[PDB]
Amino acid sequence: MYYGISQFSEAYNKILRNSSSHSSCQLVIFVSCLNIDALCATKMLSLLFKKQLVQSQIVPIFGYSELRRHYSQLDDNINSLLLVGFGGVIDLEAFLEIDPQEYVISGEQSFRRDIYVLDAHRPWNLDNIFGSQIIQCFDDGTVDDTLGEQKEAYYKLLELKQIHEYEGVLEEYYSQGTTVVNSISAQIYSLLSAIGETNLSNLWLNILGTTSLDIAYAQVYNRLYPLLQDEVKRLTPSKTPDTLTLNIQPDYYLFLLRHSSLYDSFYYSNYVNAKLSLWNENGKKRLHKMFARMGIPLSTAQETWLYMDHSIKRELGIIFDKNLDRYGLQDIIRDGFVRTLGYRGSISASEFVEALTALLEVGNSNSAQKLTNLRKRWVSNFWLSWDALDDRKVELLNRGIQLAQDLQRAIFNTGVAILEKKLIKHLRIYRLCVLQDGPDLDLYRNPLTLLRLGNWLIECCAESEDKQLLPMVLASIDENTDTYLVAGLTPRYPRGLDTIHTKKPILNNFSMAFQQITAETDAKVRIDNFESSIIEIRREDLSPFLEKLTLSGLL
Amino acid sequence: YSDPKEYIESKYYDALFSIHTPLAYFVKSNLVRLKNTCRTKYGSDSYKIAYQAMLQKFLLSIVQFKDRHDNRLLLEPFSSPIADEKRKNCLTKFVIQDENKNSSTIADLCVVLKSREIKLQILLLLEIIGLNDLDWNFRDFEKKYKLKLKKRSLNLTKKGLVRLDYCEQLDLYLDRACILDILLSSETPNSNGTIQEHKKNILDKSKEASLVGFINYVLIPYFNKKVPHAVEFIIQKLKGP
Repeated sequence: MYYGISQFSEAYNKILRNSSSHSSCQLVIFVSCLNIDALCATKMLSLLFKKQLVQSQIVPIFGYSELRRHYSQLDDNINSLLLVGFGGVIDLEAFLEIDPQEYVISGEQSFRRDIYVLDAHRPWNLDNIFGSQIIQCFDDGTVDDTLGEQKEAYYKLLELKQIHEYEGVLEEYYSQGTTVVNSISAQIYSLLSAIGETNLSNLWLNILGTTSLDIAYAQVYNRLYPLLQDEVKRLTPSKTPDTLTLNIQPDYYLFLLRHSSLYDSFYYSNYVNAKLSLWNENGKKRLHKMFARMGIPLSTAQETWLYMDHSIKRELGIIFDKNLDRYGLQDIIRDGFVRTLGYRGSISASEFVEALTALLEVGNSNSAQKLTNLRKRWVSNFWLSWDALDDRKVELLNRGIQLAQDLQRAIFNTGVAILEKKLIKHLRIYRLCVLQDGPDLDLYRNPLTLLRLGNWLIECCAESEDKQLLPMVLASIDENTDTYLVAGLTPRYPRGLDTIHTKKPILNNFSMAFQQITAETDAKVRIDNFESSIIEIRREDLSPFLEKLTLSGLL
Repeated sequence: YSDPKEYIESKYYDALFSIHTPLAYFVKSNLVRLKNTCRTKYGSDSYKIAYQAMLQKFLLSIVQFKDRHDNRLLLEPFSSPIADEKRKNCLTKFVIQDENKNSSTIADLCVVLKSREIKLQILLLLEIIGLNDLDWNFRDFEKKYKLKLKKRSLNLTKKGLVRLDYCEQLDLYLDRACILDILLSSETPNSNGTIQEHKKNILDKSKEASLVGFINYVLIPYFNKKVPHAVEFIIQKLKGP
């Protein structure tokens, strides 16, 4: 079943009722380990259940591999389980091996455990929405507004001459690619507003989770932005070294401008590298032609943001408004949200998102159970990002700014070498990029960095029109273990990506194909991120793997 | 010379296993003599129906090609003594009469034969495309294929639920040929063993064994006037955007 937007407080009361039936902890929140919207949403929830004494418990969940294991170990005392950031697209009852009668132990149908799903991913799995009482999803209004034809085709659950092509209806429905259509933190903030629990810390966590959607679903962030600015505009209390004040200021779409330099904010932007192609040499000259036309000398633009003259910083606004659109970089001009704690330096929400992403990926900076070394590194990367959400832990936020700058620079140098060597070759249904060693930071033994290099290659490369709609497969050989690390990327929708008249790729469920091929490949290390991505195979297993991939959906 | 069926069987496996002989010989002389032969036995017309019917029997589906080259099974005995003899003789020349073999020799012999038969099957496909007047399909092949692309995406869904096409074959072979080239280059290894020297021609654009050489020495000379759209399509795919 599902709850409408109106029923959010009703479902919240159901959780607050069942979890406060005993001093013992009977509330568990399963957090999607590596996405900021889920990270901040559970922080809002825990703080809600902490500002109000409900014993909660946070469990980072990396993938459906970890979901099945962690659920099978839930002590029976837990009558309320929250899945934040995942689970909506799969049949949770079937996957969790749940018999609804084993849980039947007033009104409706009451179970010993309620499993709520707070997930902004789409499409909804129709069993979670229409064929389950114990699975209780927090809906966006997506079901009431869009799923009419699929609900009818689903409720043709006849079992018993004449024929029924509702199968074709559900086939087209489940052949859509996975997308994100909302912010979980924005939904949590709507619950806090309905129950009157909106402090400035909750709004900041709401802004953080929503801002983290701008990197891959920009038009979702653009849709939720007016209500964010409406809240910030509303709260107008006009001290403490802990006073939290939010303010709407220009927050330009450059890479950590206020924490590096005006030159490096451009040079390391994936947006301006897509519009200028800085990886070659003709492109960098045009960045210098841009600064020259701006009247900003290079030596001043390359000064650190602190040392740079304020005279330029106060003219940066108007300078951007007259020079940028000539180079097709108008999207740099952007208003954002800025948080200040007492009288320390201010931090941006987009800058905050950059630090949380670096902490989540490289926070701590026998291939059997060597995955455990990855598991323990990932959950501690989660708790570092969880601790960074404490306002008093400014040291963690500032190290993430440094990791993000070191991470992006390494990604830039590797991708520039890949683009200038023309390594990405082009097959019918996917693009292939085979890396050898890679002399920069870590051979991509750290698997999350390989995904970021792929997204970098997808973003900053030109590759015409007919072609960036294609997924990208990346293989990185580890000459020490003689193994490949293989990852599959579907192109997403960042801020600077033109969206008009363009069409979704006809084969938008490539991650489904990539998952099916890995499930029949001898993986020496099998990594399960929620959208099916990374495995480690022997060198001689890569050739059959890529060959099978070209046959996806044929027979 | 006995039966054109067993003649083209003799000449196909001769073209496959004789690594030194260029594939242009199979196009310029072998396939021409076969087309001249069906001409006599079936008349001046209604012999393409028999000429293609015989080439069709040597055309390998992309699924058949993989089962044929997996686990070095190509070096395992063939049923017909005609084909099996060419297999043994190439073994005598490349794996048995090359002294101080390495374990890489068998692997090198298979990747050479695999990349060679890809081009060989492309030749059969290009010939069938011409006989059936299908070259028009290769103009905006990317734009026409979007309909089958939707079929493939729907088919991926069909497995986790309920709880002939020569131009697509040519596209699949080109995809398989590119994967072979990309991994052979990325393997790295920064006359010779005579089977080795042939493996090095796979990436030498001077040689017919390479994709560039196969284009300039076999495809453009002998197929550009009969199947010009497909030749340009093959070029656009192998050269890359």
